[PDB]
Formats: sequence, structure tokens, C-alpha cells
Amino acid sequence: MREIIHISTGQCGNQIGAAFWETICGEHGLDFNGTYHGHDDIQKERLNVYFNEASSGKWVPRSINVDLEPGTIDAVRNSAIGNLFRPDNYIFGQSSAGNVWAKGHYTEGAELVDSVMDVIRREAEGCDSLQGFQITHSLGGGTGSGMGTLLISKIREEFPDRMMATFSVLPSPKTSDTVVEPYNATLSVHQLVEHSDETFCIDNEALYDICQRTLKLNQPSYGDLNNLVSSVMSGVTTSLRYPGQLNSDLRKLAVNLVPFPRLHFFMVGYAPLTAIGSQSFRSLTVPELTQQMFDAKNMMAAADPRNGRYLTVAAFFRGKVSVKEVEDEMHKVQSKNSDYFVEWIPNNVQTAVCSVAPQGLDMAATFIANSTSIQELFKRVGDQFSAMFKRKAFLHWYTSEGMDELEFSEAESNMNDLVSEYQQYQE
Amino acid sequence: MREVISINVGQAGCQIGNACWELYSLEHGIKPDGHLEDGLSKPKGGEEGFSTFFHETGYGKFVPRAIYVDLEPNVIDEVRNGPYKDLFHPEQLISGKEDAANNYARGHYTVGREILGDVLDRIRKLADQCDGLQGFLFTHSLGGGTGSGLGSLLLEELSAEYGKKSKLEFAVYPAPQVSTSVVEPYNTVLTTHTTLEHADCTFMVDNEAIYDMCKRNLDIPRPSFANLNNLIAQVVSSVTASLRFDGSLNVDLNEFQTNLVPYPRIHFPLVSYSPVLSKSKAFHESNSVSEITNACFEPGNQMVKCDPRDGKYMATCLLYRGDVVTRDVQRAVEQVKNKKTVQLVDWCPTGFKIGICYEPPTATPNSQLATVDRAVCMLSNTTSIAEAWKRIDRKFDLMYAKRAFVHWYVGEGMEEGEFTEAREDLAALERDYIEVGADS
Amino acid sequence: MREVISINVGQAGCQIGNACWELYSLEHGIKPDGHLEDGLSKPKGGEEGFSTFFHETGYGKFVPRAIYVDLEPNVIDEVRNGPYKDLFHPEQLISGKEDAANNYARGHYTVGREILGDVLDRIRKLADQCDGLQGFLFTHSLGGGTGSGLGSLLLEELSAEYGKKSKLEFAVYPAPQVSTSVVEPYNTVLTTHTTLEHADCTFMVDNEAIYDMCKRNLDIPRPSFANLNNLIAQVVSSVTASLRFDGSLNVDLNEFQTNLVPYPRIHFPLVSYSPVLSKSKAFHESNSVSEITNACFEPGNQMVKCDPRDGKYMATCLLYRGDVVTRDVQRAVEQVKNKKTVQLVDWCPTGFKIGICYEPPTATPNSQLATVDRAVCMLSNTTSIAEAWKRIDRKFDLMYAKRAFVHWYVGEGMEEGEFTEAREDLAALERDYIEVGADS
Repeated sequence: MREIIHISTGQCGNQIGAAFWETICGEHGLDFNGTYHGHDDIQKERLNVYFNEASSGKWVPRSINVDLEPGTIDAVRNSAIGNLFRPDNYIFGQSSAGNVWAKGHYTEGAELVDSVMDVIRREAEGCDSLQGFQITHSLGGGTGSGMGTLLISKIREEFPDRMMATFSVLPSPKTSDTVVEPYNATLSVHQLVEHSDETFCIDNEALYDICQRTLKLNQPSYGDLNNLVSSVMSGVTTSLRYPGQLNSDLRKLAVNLVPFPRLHFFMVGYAPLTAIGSQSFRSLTVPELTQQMFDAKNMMAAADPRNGRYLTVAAFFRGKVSVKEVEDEMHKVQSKNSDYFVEWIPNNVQTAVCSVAPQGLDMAATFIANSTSIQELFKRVGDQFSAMFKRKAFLHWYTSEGMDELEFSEAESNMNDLVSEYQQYQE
Repeated sequence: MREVISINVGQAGCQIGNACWELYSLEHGIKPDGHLEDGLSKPKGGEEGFSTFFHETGYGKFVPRAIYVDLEPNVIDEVRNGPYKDLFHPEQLISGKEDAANNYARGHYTVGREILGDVLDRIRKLADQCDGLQGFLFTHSLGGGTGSGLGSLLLEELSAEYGKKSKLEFAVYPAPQVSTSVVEPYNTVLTTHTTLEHADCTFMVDNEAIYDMCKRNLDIPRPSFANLNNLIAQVVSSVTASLRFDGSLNVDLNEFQTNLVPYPRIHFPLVSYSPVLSKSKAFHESNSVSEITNACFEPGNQMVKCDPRDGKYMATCLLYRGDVVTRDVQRAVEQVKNKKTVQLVDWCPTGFKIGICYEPPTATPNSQLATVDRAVCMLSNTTSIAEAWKRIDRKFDLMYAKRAFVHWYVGEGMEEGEFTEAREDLAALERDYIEVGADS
Repeated sequence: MREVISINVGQAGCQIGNACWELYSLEHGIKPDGHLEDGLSKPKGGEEGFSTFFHETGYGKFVPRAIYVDLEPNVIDEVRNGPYKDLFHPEQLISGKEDAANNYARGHYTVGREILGDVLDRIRKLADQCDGLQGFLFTHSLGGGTGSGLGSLLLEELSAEYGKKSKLEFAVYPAPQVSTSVVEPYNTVLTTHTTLEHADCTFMVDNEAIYDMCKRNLDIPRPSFANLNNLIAQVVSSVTASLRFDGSLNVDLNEFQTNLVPYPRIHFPLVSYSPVLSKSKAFHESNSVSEITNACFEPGNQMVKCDPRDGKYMATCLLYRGDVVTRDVQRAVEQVKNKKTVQLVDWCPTGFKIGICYEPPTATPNSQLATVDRAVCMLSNTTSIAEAWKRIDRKFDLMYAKRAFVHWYVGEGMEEGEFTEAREDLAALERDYIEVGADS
């Protein structure tokens, strides 16, 4: 019960999935021409999770990438490693979803998705130990928010016993690429909360801030950000695919980290956040990774942690680590950071140990937690709606297809309910 | 009434078992693959025992009789890819392939009992393989839900099938300071009722105390789980001291429940092992049994985060290995009584079970415990863990105010009545703990 | 009533202890690492003693039973990185890690007593290790605040725990000419009251007199602290002369307080050692015990910057080692009485305790003291240090006019009442010093 099928959709989702693919093929070791490079055994049975054995000792991915623009796959098969992708994995159409929610999946997005569901079924009986479903998409993007939720609907319909993992990128409330980006984001979360079991809060501006703070990056490139998020995504499952003291699974995240399926929003933090030029001057140890974990400028929600409080926090450690260091540092943080932990657990902690070291580093970890700071982003988006959308400007583009104000009022009620849940559970 | 069957559940229990069979191979002279290499004694089997834990193959091989049940195949693969493959029968290694929780969410429910039939059939076949049956050994972690759930299910199953064999459970308790996962207290207490109704003798071990003694006594800056496994492996294998080696006054397994447990009531004795010293401190200490007993009475060596000297006296057993003198130990215990220790009860009124074993104490080369000419294993059903369950129960009350988990717990089929019943059972157990010493 | 436990506090006390155990290894034939190398006698243990200061390990090793308590880790590291590591148990070396003063500002207050619990537990365990307990040896410097404060705290603690054992304190007093640091008189006198209320026998040693005799008797242009440590090491180890070696008339530790101290009053005898000569002056001197006693009566050899001949007589003890004749020493003491020395009291009225020891006097190779066939250690509770405390008290009055330190002293929790009480206690002690000789 380990195999994972990686679903990719949206403009940003394709890049994130591709970068995740190069990170995977580099962390376990596999050249693009079909040459075995695992060392020695543990890197062979665990690659069945993402790849399947083809003829002549060839390994090919089991991943359905879907997008209405076919220009991204050209920059995948001829670019860096995507040559393993079988031609049937390319499900693309013409020409775009319109960068909106009314045309994303309501009328035209429901045509080829039947074939998508059929190929998902055929991969399902082609798979033996299907475990989870990984989706990468954009919350405000037309394609990702458009058919992503409807794919979630089908994957719930056909698999009532399989949980769903979503990693949508949340647009910042201060950057507006288009006037209807938060509109599409909220029209997507209208069904995301009713169809998903857990999700991660990803903000590009937080990535820019961490690049200009620690990385000192001069050129704003989405490739480095994809590399970082893909390293985080690999790290959250290294515990499952590499045994340790306590292996962690997505269902274990649902049981422990999630307080109830209604509240499933998480902020992501990664460590170590070091760049070239500081590698010969730091000692990479568990305590340093810990102060980098609870540092207020290291998560990518991105909100303020010490102005609110946490509800439950988790640690997913990687590499050769002793049991005493991590628990001693956890005693230290529980002693000094006791005020911001909830007074009913009372020890907000979930630990997981990974054996192999991260690629390009020695010791690393990921941060998953629940705080009361996401309701601030929700009320910011709601206030943006209550300000801009009361004029009913450019709103006919969606009501032309049969949209009613009842759906928007229900979404506002949903975000009010989410805020109230974030206040139960007071800040 | 000859053989003892050991079952390990959970990753921690599997590690403890691996360590303990490594030791068993060490003192009894079995190579890490078996057959032989070579046989030593006289007495190690023949004459019996063995066989007591290792099956005596007709070809001359030695096969441990253990069943590895777990739903996480990684532990079974780690056992099978190492030197342990030549010790365990292929059918005895029950490898699981279903992972949905770790594990008490579904372990103690209908999800586990369609596999329990095969486990019961296998253990019945193994019992029919050997001549007679004496008792069972349990090694599971109450933190990991796999151990709690599956071990408890096996407990009721094998209490139903025989109901006449001794039940020894070495359960790893979650650290009372902090818990590695939040659901561990549920995994412990929702099975404490089954343990109360379906156990004969339970041993409590705490990882925090082992780490404390590793930091202090062993002077190890970074203790490892392997060191804990080795230490509790000697603790288990010295019980289990006269059952495999000759002694002037051997101790029987039934004797423990005849003397320590005179009621249908509390049967949960503590354990302690001493002396505990490193290889560098063996050039300065040659103490007698009195100081070893004093170290046993120390809270740090009791494997419980409490004060055993603040409790009330209960019947205890003293097991001695190596070169010991009965007059010396009588003098030591009389001095301990003179120091006005834990309040003696009027029902025994003073009972000190003394066990003498000829074999010298043994230590693991993988551990930093120096070999000593005399060691003490002390077993006592002291009421000093009552405040430990009280602290766990206060945690229970504070995290049961919101109940925090009843969503999934009810969704799978349970309800708050079971939690309330476990709460009142724990309260009754604490009240009995107070009363059994308050009567005197 | 068999073993003596020694505790050293402060850097000076640790150096003195290091020197004294180096000697103890020298005469009793223990190599600088122990075990053995080899055993000598017959009598050195067995028969007892030892064990008197060195623990008799079952393996045959010899382990000094001392506790090194200090808040400055540098001294403990210096002890642990040398040959002393094989003599002291790792748990007996209490290394401190907190440095905020040196040390009486916080030593004699709440800062020190959260560590004193561990020290008391360790010394109780060590006492339980051995059979019986006779007395305690103290080596601390009244100049360094660590010695004063921690030693006094241990004094009240161990006077409370037993209250029946002899208390011997070798306290290093600050030089009466100049003080190395200004706070040393406080460190001395604020604990003089605790010493008065919680001591049985205190020995006064002055570094200035040792330096004076090193410059004059030893002809050393640059005396070192090591030479002082070695000299007072022989002084201590000759007391402590018949307790480890055979003698015609052995002297008991209780005898000192039976004869020298007939009251609940002054119990602070002086000490003196002689002959004191270099390796180049051993080719011209073969004097008898009379001149050695005369050298003992000299102010320079009394380890006090005062005139012992200007005081009044008090009961004294004379300890003799090597080849001595009772008729010779009786003639010598009768001559001393004939010379009209310090005014004899009418209460004894004339008591000369004579101790004879068979073992020859011993000297340190690190020191320039030549080995002699006969030596004298003289103990007397003469009232001649009264003007020494008077000079210290005049210093106290002049630096208490402004009080100079009461800012911090009150800020940590004290007040001028304690200083006034210590002042009047010292005045009462001086008045008793005058009166005990004025009564006769």
C-alpha cells in the first residue's frame, strides 16, 4: 500500500510536477536513458511507487498530466528529464479554459474529463498498491482552479476510501495579476473545502522574501521556487518510502494533524534555509534546524506566528539523527514556547524519522502545523470581495453561463464558518 | 508446562525482540545463524532447557519460536534481509501489506480480526509442535497503536483459548513528560481495561528512565534505542535467570503469582536491574549486594518517573546471579528494613523472596554495560505508579474536555461510553492502589 | 568508627589534597595510578588500616574516598587530565559550571544549597559503602570565598546529619600582613560563627609563616605554593601518624578532644612541625628532641604571625616518630618547664601528652625537606592567636566604618545585623581567650 499517482494540472502545476520529477529522479538515482543507478536495494523496491516496469528493464512514470494548452509538454519532452513519460500520459486539448471559473469546468471542462476518468480507472486496475493522490494546481489560475475541483469530485466519487492531498498555490492578497484571480480562488475553495481532506498554504511572495533574505537571489526565477517546493514535497513522504523510528503516512497526517475534516489548512515551513557562501560557516544540527523551524520568517503561509497561537505542530525529520537530540530540543521548545501552544493537547507534537539524507544537503526537515493565522488571509479575501465586487463590474462574464448570487453568498457563509472554526480554537 | 511462546507487536517490540534473541544467541553460544556453532553445554539443551525458547530441530538446529505480526512490511523486510532470516521460520513472519493508520484507529476493530484467525491457527500449530505449554511473553509498545491494538486482541484471544497459562506482558509505556504522538494515551488506556481483565503479570518499562540512566550511569551523550533494547533485553533475560541455568534455589514462573499476587487483584510488579556501570567505571567499583539493592531502590533505576520510596510496601522478589552469599543478602535486607523504608503491610507481613543463580551476569557487547560478577533483578508490586496513572488521567481529563478525537472514534463505530468506562476503570484501579496499602 | 572522609573545597584546598594524596601514595607504596604497584605491608591494609582513607576495592585497587566540590571547572579539569584520574571515582568529582563570584557572595546563600542535596546524598552513599564512620577532614581556604562558603555550608549540614563524629578542619587563613583580596576577612569571619557553633577541632595555618620558613629554613629564594602544600601535607599526615602505623603508645582521635578540650569552650589548637632543614644542611645537624621542641616553640615554626611564648599555657600534645627515647623526652619537657615558659594553668595543672610512633618520619621528593630519623609534631591550644584575631577585628572596624560592601551584601538578602553579631561573637571569643588564662 505505497504506490502514488501524481496528477498534474494548470500552468504552474505542470512546472511544479516536472520539477518534482527531476528531484525524484535525482534523489533516488535514475538516468533518462534507462540506466539503473540505485544503491542498493531500498532504492529499487521504493521506485515502484512512482514508476512501473516496462519492457527491457525500463521504468516509466504513472502520472496523468492534463492541460488545455499543449505548449508545456514541448518544454518537457525535449527539455530536462521528462523523456520517460509515455506518449499516452499526454492528455491535452485546445485551447484554454479562459482563465475563469465559469468556463473552466462548468460547461466546456466536462468534455475530455470523462476520458481522464477512464484513464484514471485503467491506471487503477494497472496499479496494485494505490495509496494516495497528489495534485498540483493554482488556486487563482483558470485551468487549475477550473477542472481541479471537478477532478477532486470524481476522485471522491470513484474512491470513497482514499484520501485526497491538495497543494494549491494561494495567491497573495496584495498582488493582482488579474481582477478575478481571488474570484476564481474562492469559487474553487467553495468546493475544495467540501471535497478535500488536507491542503498546504503556498504563497509565491513568501518564496520571494526567503530568496531575498537567505538566498540573496538576483534573478526572480520560478525554477528555484519549484525546486524548493519539490524538495519539501519529497521530504513529506521520505518517512513513508524510507523506514525510520516512526514512519508517517498521509492518513497519519489526517488522524493526528487534522483536528477535523472541515479544518484542513496547513502552513509549510522548510529547513535548512541556507545558500551558497554560508555552507562552510554553519554547523547543520537539529537545534539550528529547530530555530529555523519556529522562526517567524521561514514559513510560506505567509503570516505572523507569534501574534497568534498554534493548535498542533509536527516535525518530519530526515537523515542520520539520534533520538535524544530531537526529543531534547522538543523539551526545550515546549518549555520556552509553552504560551503559544493550545492548553488542551497539551503537547502539540508529531515526530517522524527518515533514514536517507536529503539530496544536496546533510540534514533537513519539513514543518506542518495548524494556527489561527489563516482566517486573516480569508477575511482579507472576503474584504476584497466586499469592496470590489459590490459594483458588479465585469461580473456578467460568469452570470452569462447561469451563475447565481446564491453561490457567492454561500461561499461567503463558508468562509465565515471557516473563521468561526478558527475561533473555537480561539486565537 | 515446558515451553514459552513469545510474540512481538510493533516496531519497538520487534527491535526489543531482535536485541533479546541476539543476547540469547550470545550467552547460549548460538552463532548469529544457528547450527550451531558450536554447542556449549550441558546445560543448554540438552538437557532441557533448551528447548525453552529455541526449538530443537531434529537436524540439530536451534529455531526461536516467535511470531512477528505487524501491518507495516518495513520491519519484516528489515528482519528478513539481515542475519535474523536463519532464526525465524518463514511462516512465522506474518508480513502485513495494509497501511491506513498507526494503528489503533483500525487495529482494535474489525480490520484486524480477519487476520487474527491465521495468527491463532499458526500459534495453535506451534503449540501442537512442542510438548506442553507454560506461558507467553509479550513485547509491544503502548505508544505505537499497532502494539496496543494487536497485542490486546491477541490477549483476549489467547485468554479465551486456554485461560490457564501465565501471561507476561513487557509493554513499553509512553513517556510521562512528553508523548511522541498525541493518540498514545488512548492506545494505552483503551486497552488498560482489557489488560486488567485478561492479564496475569504485566511489567512496566519507561523509555525516559532508560535514557536518564544512559545519560547519567552510562555517561552516553546520545543514547540510542538499541541501547534501551539491549538493557531491557538483559532485564528480560535475567528472570528467566534460573529457568535456563542451574541454581541452588531456582525460581518458578508460577511462584511469582503465588507470592506476589495473593488476590484476584493488582498484579503489576515493577522491575529494576543493577549494578549499572560503564566499561571505564569497572576499575573503581567492587561493591556488595547492599549497594546494588540501594541502587535498585533509587527512582532512576526503577524504569518509572516516580518515587518508589514514597509508596507502601508490597511483596517483592530478589533474584541474584553470580557469586552471592545468603548471609550477606540476609544482612542487606535486614539493614534495608532497619532504614525504615516503604511502610510494611500487615498481611504478608514481611516477605522477601530470594533467588540464587549460579551463572554469572552477562552483558551485551553492543551496549556499554561492563560485565559484573554479581547482579540484582528486583521485582516488586509497589503502589508508587499510582501518581503516574494519575498524571496520565489528568492529561486524559484535559484532552477529553473537548474529546479531540471522538469524531473519528465514533465514525468507525465507537462512542463516548467506552471512554467513560475506561476512565472509571482507571479511577477504580487508582482507588484500589490507595486502599491495598491503606488497609494496613 | 573506622573510616575518615576528607572533603576539599577551593583551589587551594584542592592543591593541598593533591599533595597529601601524592604523599599517601608515596609512603604506603601505591603507584600514582594504583593497583598496586605493588603492595608493601603488613601493616598497610591488610591489616586495617587501610582502609582508613583509601577504599579497599574488591579487585585489589586502592581508591581515595574524597569529594571534590567546586563551582570552578578548571580545578576539576586539572585533576581529571593528570594522574589523579585513576584515584578518584568519577561521581565523586563534582564539577561546577556556574561562575558569578569567587565565591562567598553567593556561596553561603540560596545559590549553593540546591547543589548541596546531591553532595549530601553522595556522602551518605559513601558512608553506607564503608563499615562505620570516625571523623571528617576539611581542607579549604578562608581567602577564597568558595572554600569559606561551601565548607561552612557542609559544616552545618553534616553537623545536623550526625552530630556525633569528630570534625577536623584544616582552614587556610588569609595572611595578616596583607590580603590577596579585600573580601577575604568577610569570608573568614562571617563563617567564624558557624565554625564556633559547628566544629570540634580546627587547625590554623598561615601561608606567610610557611613562606618565611621556606625563605629562612629551606633557603629557597622563590617558594612555591606546591612547597607549602607538601609541608602542610606532612603536617597533616603526621597526626594521623599512629592511625596507620604501629606504635608503642598509639594516640586516638577522640583523645585529642578528651584532653585538649575539657569544656564546651575553645577547641582550636595550634600545630607545629620540626625539624625543618634542607638537603644540604643534613650533613651538620643530628640534634636531639630538646632542640626540635625548642624549634617548635619558635614563633616562625608555629604557622601563625604571633608570639606563642607570650601567651598562657594550655594542654598540649607531643607526637614523636622514628627513634625516640621516653627518658630523653621526659628530660626535655622537664627542662622546658624549668625555663619558665608560658604560664602554667592550675586546672590541668601540667599535662604533656606524649605520643610515640615506630615509623620513621617521611619527606616529599618534590619538597626540599631532608629525611630525618626523628620528628616532632606539637599540638597546643595556646591563646596566642588572640592578638591575631584582634588585628583582623581592627581591620574589620576600620573597613566597617564605611562598611564598603553592604550594598551587595544587603542586595542579595543580608543586613548589618549579621555583621554586628559576628563582631560581638569575635569579641566574646577574644574575651574568653583572655579569661581562660586569667582565671588561673
